[PDB]
Amino acid sequence: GSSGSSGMWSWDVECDTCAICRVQVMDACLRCQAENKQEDCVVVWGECNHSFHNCCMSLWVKQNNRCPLCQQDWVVQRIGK
Ligand SMILES: [Zn+2]
Ligand SMILES: [Zn+2]
Ligand SMILES: [Zn+2]
Repeated sequence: GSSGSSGMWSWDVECDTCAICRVQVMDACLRCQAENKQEDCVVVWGECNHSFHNCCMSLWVKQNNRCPLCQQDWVVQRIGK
């Protein structure tokens, strides 16, 4: 007897993700998850209503001081989990 059928499609329910590293802004980035610095990898919200990785952003502004989502004047609104 042959085998059944498999293959589960995916959706785009995952949004508002740190484009800098392309990692769940809620969780630690690939740079913090490997170094185990999650506790430090916090979420930084901007005036443009865009959450990012306090660690990434800091490194992003080094090259582009503009939100990689709306390329708008990045303004650290609030920081925290
Ligand atoms: Zn990131
Ligand atoms: Zn990080
Ligand atoms: Zn933005």
